[PDB]
Amino acid sequence: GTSNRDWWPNQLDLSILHRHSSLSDPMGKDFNYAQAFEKLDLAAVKRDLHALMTTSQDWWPADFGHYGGLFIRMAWHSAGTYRTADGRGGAGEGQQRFAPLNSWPDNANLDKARRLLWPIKQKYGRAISWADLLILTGNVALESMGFKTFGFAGGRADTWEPEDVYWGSEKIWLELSGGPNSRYSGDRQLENPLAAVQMGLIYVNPEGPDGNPDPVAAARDIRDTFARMAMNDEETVALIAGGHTFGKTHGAGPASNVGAEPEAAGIEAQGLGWKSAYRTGKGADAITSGLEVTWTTTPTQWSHNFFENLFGYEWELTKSPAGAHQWVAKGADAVIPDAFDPSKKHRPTMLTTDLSLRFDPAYEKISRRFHENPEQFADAFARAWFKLTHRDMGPRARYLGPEVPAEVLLWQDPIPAVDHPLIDAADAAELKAKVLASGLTVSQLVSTAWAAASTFRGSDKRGGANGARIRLAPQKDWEANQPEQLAAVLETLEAIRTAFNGAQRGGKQVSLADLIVLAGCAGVEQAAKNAGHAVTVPFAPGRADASQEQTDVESMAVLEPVADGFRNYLKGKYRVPAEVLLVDKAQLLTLSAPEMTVLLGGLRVLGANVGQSRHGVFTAREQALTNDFFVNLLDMGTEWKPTAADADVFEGRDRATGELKWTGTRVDLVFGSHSQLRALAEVYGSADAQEKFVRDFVAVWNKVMNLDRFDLA
Amino acid sequence: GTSNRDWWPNQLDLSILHRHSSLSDPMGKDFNYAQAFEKLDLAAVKRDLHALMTTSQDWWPADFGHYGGLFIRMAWHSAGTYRTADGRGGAGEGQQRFAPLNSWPDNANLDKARRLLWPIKQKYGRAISWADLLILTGNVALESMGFKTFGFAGGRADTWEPEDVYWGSEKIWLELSGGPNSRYSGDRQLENPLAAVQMGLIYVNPEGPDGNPDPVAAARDIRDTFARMAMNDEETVALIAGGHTFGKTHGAGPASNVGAEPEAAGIEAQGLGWKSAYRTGKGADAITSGLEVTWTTTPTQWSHNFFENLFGYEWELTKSPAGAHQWVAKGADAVIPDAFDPSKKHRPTMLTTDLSLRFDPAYEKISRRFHENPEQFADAFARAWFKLTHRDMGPRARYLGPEVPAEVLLWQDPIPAVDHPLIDAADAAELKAKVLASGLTVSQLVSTAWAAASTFRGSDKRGGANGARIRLAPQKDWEANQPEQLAAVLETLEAIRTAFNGAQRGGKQVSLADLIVLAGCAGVEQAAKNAGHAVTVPFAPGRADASQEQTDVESMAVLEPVADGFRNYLKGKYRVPAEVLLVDKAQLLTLSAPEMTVLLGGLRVLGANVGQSRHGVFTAREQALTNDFFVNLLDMGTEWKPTAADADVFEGRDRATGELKWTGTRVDLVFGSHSQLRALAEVYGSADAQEKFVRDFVAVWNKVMNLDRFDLA
Ligand code: HEM
Ligand code: HEM
Ligand code: NA
Ligand code: NA
Ligand SMILES: [O]
Ligand SMILES: [O]
Repeated sequence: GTSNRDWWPNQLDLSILHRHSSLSDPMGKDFNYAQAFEKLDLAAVKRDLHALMTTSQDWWPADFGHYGGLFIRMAWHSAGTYRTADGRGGAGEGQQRFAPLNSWPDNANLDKARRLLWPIKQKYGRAISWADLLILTGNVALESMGFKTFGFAGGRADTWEPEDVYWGSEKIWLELSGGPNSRYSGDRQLENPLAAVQMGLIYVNPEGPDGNPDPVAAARDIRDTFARMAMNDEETVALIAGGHTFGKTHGAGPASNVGAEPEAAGIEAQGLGWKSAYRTGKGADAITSGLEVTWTTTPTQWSHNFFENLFGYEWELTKSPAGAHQWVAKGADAVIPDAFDPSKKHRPTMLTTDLSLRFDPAYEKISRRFHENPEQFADAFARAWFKLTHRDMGPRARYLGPEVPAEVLLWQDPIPAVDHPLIDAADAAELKAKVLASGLTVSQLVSTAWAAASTFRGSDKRGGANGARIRLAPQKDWEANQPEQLAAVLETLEAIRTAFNGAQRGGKQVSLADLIVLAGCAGVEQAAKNAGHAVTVPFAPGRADASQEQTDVESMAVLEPVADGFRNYLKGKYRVPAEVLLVDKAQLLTLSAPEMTVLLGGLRVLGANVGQSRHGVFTAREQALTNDFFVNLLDMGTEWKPTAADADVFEGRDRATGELKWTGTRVDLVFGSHSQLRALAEVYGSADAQEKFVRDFVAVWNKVMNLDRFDLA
Repeated sequence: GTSNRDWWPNQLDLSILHRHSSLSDPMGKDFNYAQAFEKLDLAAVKRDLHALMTTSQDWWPADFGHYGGLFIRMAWHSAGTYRTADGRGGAGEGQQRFAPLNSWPDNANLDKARRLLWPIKQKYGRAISWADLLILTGNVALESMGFKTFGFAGGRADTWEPEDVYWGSEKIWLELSGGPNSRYSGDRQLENPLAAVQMGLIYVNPEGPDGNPDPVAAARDIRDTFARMAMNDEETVALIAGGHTFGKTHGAGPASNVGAEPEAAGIEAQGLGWKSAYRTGKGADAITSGLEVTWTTTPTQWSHNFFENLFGYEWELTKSPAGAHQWVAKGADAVIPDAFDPSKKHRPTMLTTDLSLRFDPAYEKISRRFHENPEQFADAFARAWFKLTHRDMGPRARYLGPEVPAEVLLWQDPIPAVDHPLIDAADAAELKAKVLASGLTVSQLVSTAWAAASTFRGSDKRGGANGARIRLAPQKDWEANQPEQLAAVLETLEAIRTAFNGAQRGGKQVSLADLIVLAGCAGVEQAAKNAGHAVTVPFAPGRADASQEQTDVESMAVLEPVADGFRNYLKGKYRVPAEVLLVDKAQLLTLSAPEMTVLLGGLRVLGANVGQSRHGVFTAREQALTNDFFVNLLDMGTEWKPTAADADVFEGRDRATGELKWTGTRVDLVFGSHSQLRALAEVYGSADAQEKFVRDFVAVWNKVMNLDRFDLA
């Protein structure tokens, strides 16, 4: 059947904003996963998982009688899709069970791992999500084999359809770099937001870059991809050596024996894939990656044998039975156990990417230190495993259960506890009036609050106005935040705050994070008043102010907006049209198309544009909250044309006189062009819509202000 | 960006079930269009529409100073996508304003018509939908030009995204038949459910079949397509001749002058398309279809000139200025007015498809009768225009406003008014006990009520249990309804009914339509009791029984299910896989994926399969309402394979012994295979889910029983 996407493959796709509807969710609209999880007997689930580890099923027999290595890989892949550039991917939504991830070649045979967990899932039901269970099972695997984990938090709610993620443009699984849709350009520069070297890989190619088995070159790819998954050199070494202390790879015969991935398999496979014609097709004959490596002499026990082997031998390039490049220890004895036959032993083996840990000079130093001090290795691996598996969970307030680590980690963007009484509704009114009396304008107040709250992204639940990090490096200096303007507003607000807090009794005080939000609320109320409408904008206190010392400046860099349609802002010239980037930002903010539309139209007439640009400011009463953007956009008395100087900027002229009325960007005009957006704009531009426009704007403003408020969840 | 659809183009698309979510809708979830419409000043809207007729805008000047013809085509095209096969298309959701229909070639320049209506739409706001306004505008155009319409009902709610409709598989706009994705095969057989001869056309090619200008062959295409839009020969002749009494076609220069359709145009076009480089690009120079024909000597007034010209001249094949085939009156004088220049006149002209009305022998007789008896022509056209434009609105109960015709028409599948007291809750309890005491089984009761209620489709709101048409021709003889078994059940129910009604006072009685549904409710209650659960199933009385003479048997044929996954039924072997047909059926029933899942799993264990097939009956306690379907489907102790005798039937065998445990179809197993459906099945197959399964089943059962109950809306 030919679809709109086929006919108009470059029109904008709004369906990404309408996922996660209550229609697709089988739980009641009242279901609260956190409440279900808080009643789970987590100890009982772990005891069941522990027993599973050594209870082999004949449809996928356990290597060495222990599934631990398989489940560690499963949990690591569940997490290992994460990209810091947009916060997409990660373990937090259990997306490994859906397309495309369930059928990525790097996820081959993890369908079996997930199926092994069905009986436990079935037992505990809605009290443990698949997303939590995946991670939990990796923890229990590690515990069962003698490794002390750093802790575990539940609270990843299950999702019910695939997330819309850009995974790259290649039309061929695992395509080598340099094709017509190459994700690389220049000197092996990986395109943002990607974090893997080939379509369908988690990070890197275990044979080496584009298959070339050079551990030094491979180390470059490791370092770049891991950095794009928020991991530094020490964390990267600890993760790879830690993981590869367990289990084995599977490459017992030629890859041409392996059939269709799960999404392409026949219905009778019941969601499983990669059925293999090679001998029994499983167990001793398994083929997964094609490589056939077992790293340590005790694959079912934590040890420091990975580094003893890496540094204790020299390595020879060889081929697996499927033809994949891999390395064997020169002159070694057969000291590694076989996974099924107690009478057979094998020489130590390694992947090209394992050897990177020795042959890259900066990794070598860390690997040596971990080899000489295995307790340092164990602690680094525990911390990194925690980080990896929790990186997209959001604020610590979302962490559930009895195993949450008490240590506050800098990577969590921590928010201090509030230890004083909060402002009440009368105090909020007094502060709104003091803010308005200071002479801060609607434009300044709205722009400042927008800048602080709009860093939130629902992908990894980082950002938001909680913390007041807008006053800190690096947010205070982002160009989108207008650093000089911002500084003058913050200075005025900080004086109001000091005066209010100094006049209190009882220990009551207001955070600057709260005041910034409240002040933006006053700005929206005043704008409504300027239009003749009396509204109260909701406000919930309880944010706290984080310090510079509790803020990782480098980690914060990925939250910088380089494109923010809501402020008509674009930091440079990009390959992706600006309207596409608007919808991308709307999705990260968790907005629907109607919400996006209302919010944009309002922000335009409130003076939220960076630099005071007049683009899209289609009103003669700026700083009044009206539906003028829509009424003027939709007026067929104006004709629009792109400018000579800039094809991305348009002039609206009176059709009859030729007089210049307005200018706008693609971001503005899309609302008059795209057939679904223009239908939304028509609702808000109708004669009966001014009260609705104000109400719906106040509601979406409040939603944005509260995106990070999981303390009130 | 490579997507799941790109990698796995034949996996099933469930997003079709999650359209129309409140996410995409800018109105509140409380908005009720009927209530808004009931307050509209319809008379005021019409007076604005009358004024618009002759208010020419320079950007698309009105032919003859009057936009009536353009708006008549606009309304006709809005209605003219309707297919009786699935009830999809039609004017009832205003989908002409969205992709792909807004950009179909046959809708060229109707973007101008719709934009001329924006100021009216803006003025009245939510109180008149675009869907209603399109049709109203065509009515006002006809009235303005002298033709009295039969009536008008409001109540078409606007929609906010494109409908998922199969419009054919061709990848080229307007591709001629016989290509790699031909919609024709055999002796000019058009594939179901399609109702147009080429991709992007409303019905037929105005030059003739595949462009060949043979009016007799064209007539065959006219008759087949119009039949597939619910129109017989008399209605077809009346519509074509009635429509082409007005206005003109547009073909002033070569088609190569015409630019991108709206969905491909630049953002500056602000939703419009087909910008033309030919001279002024508009008015006297307009190019729409490429034909250049004006049918009557008074194109802005109702007349009897269409048939005077059709019969009064002989016709010669010629070409338009764009090179399109059309016909000119041999030896005629220049009697037709020009649209713009009072000093020019033209010879009468006709399309190939116009001449079909004379050269097809059956149309000739109708056309002659209409020529000789123009009052008959007028009344037929008024009735047919009403039908065309309201065909998809559903029962009469949905018709709003002061212009609804009082005459009840056969095509509306009318339901008699209820004129007696309805049964109350005590009476319902008494009838359910009598039903259960009769000896009717859970299987019979459930299967019968399912058969009655599940004929509903939300596409055109035909079907459902209202009317008791299951006891009439042709429903009582459909294979899917198990005619013999059905007859036995109905005989028992009719006896119950007779006895209950004979015992009443005060004129109370129960319809058989109600009793069918109520008896199905009793069967569901009984099934829950068989499983140990105490469940009351909601029931709403008020259905009435329609007569045979109120049931057009040929019109009812298109509701016959040839595939109904919910009864594991397929009438033959089809090119579309059965699981695709299930989701299609779920969409017509208005079900979400979780609803579809729960419903199907319950029906299987209640004995709703046609022929008492064991396919998918994964329980040892049939006729008990349990979640056994899910628990057994998801059991990894069973391995499934297709049978030797039939690749569409699967055997599930114990993995350890090889013993046969179950059989299933593709419809059954998809719930175990599709990664989103299996995630749903997992929720209902969990240990905590038995009570939820029962409750969610009763809710969806009730939903289906009430799909046609617009009397209670
Ligand atoms: C450069 C990064 C990495 C590369 C290229 C890589 C590559 C691979 C490959 C190719 C396999 C074999 C799959 C098969 O045939 O079954 C595998 C296995 C494994 N990986 Fe990694 N890996 C990397 C990092 C990680 C990390 C960070 C972890 C966990 C912390 C991990 C844990 C494991 C485990 C436990 C297995 C064994 C699975 C089994 O016993 O079934 N790896 N790895
Ligand atoms: C065999 C069926 C039909 C064919 C092939 C057909 C074809 C066409 C074409 C090709 C045009 C010219 C488009 C343009 O260049 O502007 C047109 C115009 C029109 N048709 Fe039809 N038509 C059909 C049936 C109908 C019916 C059922 C109605 C209404 C009841 C209708 C009413 C109109 C009117 C009013 C116009 C004039 C538009 C104007 O003045 O701008 N037609 N038709
Ligand atoms: Na994420
Ligand atoms: Na329809
Ligand atoms: O891995
Ligand atoms: O038409």
